[PDB]
Amino acid sequence: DLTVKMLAGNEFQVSLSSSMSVSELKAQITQKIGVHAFQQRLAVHPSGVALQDRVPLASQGLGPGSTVLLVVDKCDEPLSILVRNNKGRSSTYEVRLTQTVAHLKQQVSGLEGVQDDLFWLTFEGKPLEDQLPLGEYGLKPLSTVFMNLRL
Amino acid sequence: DLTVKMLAGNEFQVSLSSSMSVSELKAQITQKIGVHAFQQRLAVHPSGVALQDRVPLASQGLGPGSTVLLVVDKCDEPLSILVRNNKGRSSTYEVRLTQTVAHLKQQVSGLEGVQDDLFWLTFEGKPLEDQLPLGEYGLKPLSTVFMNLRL
Amino acid sequence: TTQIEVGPGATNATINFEAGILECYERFSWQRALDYPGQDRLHRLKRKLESRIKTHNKSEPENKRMSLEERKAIGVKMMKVLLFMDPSAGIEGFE
Amino acid sequence: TTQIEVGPGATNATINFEAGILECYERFSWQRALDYPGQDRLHRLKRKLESRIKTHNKSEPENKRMSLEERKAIGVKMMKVLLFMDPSAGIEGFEPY
Repeated sequence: DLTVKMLAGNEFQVSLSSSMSVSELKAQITQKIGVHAFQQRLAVHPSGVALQDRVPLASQGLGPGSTVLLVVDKCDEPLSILVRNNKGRSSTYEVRLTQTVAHLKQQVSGLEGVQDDLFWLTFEGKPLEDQLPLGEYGLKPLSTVFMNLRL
Repeated sequence: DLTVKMLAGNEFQVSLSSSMSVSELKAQITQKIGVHAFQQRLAVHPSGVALQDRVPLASQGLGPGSTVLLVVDKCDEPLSILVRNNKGRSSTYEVRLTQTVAHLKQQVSGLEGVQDDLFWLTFEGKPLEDQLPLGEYGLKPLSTVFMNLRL
Repeated sequence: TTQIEVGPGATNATINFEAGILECYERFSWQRALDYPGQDRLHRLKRKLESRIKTHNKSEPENKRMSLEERKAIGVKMMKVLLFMDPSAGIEGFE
Repeated sequence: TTQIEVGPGATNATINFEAGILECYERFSWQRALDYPGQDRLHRLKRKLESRIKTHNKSEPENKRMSLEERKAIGVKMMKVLLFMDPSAGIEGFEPY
C-alpha cells in the first residue's frame, strides 16, 4: 500500500498493482477521492521532490509503505475554445478545464440547436467522454473540437 | 539622492550625505517615515538582492537615480531579558523589541519600587534612551541591562 | 459559488489556514498599504479567530491544543505551499 | 487596538493584496481543507472584491486598469515577499527555501 498525504494532514491509502506507475497512481487517487488526474501534483515525502509521470514509482525514491504528497492544482482559469459543427461552422465557447465534457455539450446543444445525444465531440482524433473534465484532453485557447453526428 | 520603494509601490526620496552607508540610509528612512532601523529590510531594485551592511551603497550598484526596496518587519514577538538593580540582583522581564525604553523602565520601576526618574538603564556601556524602541539596541534573550541610580 | 465536500479535519485546518491569513494581513499593515476598511477586516478576523481558537481548544485534549501564535506558524507554511505549489515550502503544512 | 496612517495608494494596494488572499482561499479550497463557513468567506470575498475592482477601475487610466485575475498575480507576489519578509527574490524568480 501507498500513503497519500494532503495539505492539512488528511491521509488515505492506495494499492498499486501489478506494477508501479505514476499514471496509475493518479487514476487511483481519482477513484478514491475524486480529484481529476490533470490537477494532481504528486511529490515524494519527505523529500518534497515532484514525481515524474514517465519513471515508475519503484525506480524512484518511492516504494511500499512510503508516503506521497498530493497538492491539488485547481486549473480553473477561464479560456475559450472552438467547436466546429457538421457544416464546418466554428463557434467560440467560454469554458473551464474543470467542467465536464457533458457541460460543453450542453453549451453546444443550445447554440447549434441540436440535441446532445444526437452528436459527440472529438479532439485530435479521439472522442471526448461525457463524464470526463475538459482538462483531461489538454485543450488550449482556440483549440478546435469537432462535432460528429449520430444517426 | 535615492528612491525608496515600499510594498505598495509608493516611492520617496532620500539624499545620502557622505559615507553613503546602509546604516545612514536607514537613519534617514527613520527620519522620513518613522520606521526604526531594526525593522527595515532593504534590497536592490529590481534584482531584489538584499543590501550588504559592511559595504558602501555605491559598491552594490547604488548611485544617484537608483531605487531601493523597503519591506517593514515589526519584530513584535516576545522575548525575555534581565535587569540588574544597583545591588547586583538580576530579575527577569518579558518585553518586545517594539516597546520603548521608557516602557521597560516602567516595568523595572514597578518591580524595584524605584521611581523611573531616579534611575537610567545601560547596555554594553551605552545608555538606553527613553523614547527609543528596545530593538534599537539589539537586545537578545537574557541580555543583561544594568540599572543606575541618580542623585 | 460551487461548494466542495469536506470532512471533519477541515475545521481545525481552516482555523490554522486563516491564522496564517491574519499573519499576512498584519505584515501587510506594517507596510502601511492596508486601507481603513481593510484594517477593520483585519481586526474582526482576529476577533473571530481568537473566538474560534478558544472554542476549538476546549473541544480537544490539552496535548493537542495550540495558541494563536502557534497556529500562525502552521498557516504560514501552508500558504507558502499553495503560493509556490511546492511541498518544500512546505513540509510542515503536511504537503 | 492601534491604527496605521495609510496614504492614498493604500486603496489599490489592498485590492491586490486581498486579491491574493482570495487566490489562497481558492487554492486551499481544492485541498478539501476549507470548511463550509470558510468556503462562505471565500465566495463573499470574491463578490465584494469583484465589485471593488469595477468601482476602482473607472477612476484609473486604461493602462493601469487591472482585472481580478491579473490583480491576483500581484497579490500573490506581495504575499510571497510578506510570508518570507524578504523582497529578495521572494517575488521575481523562484527562490523557495
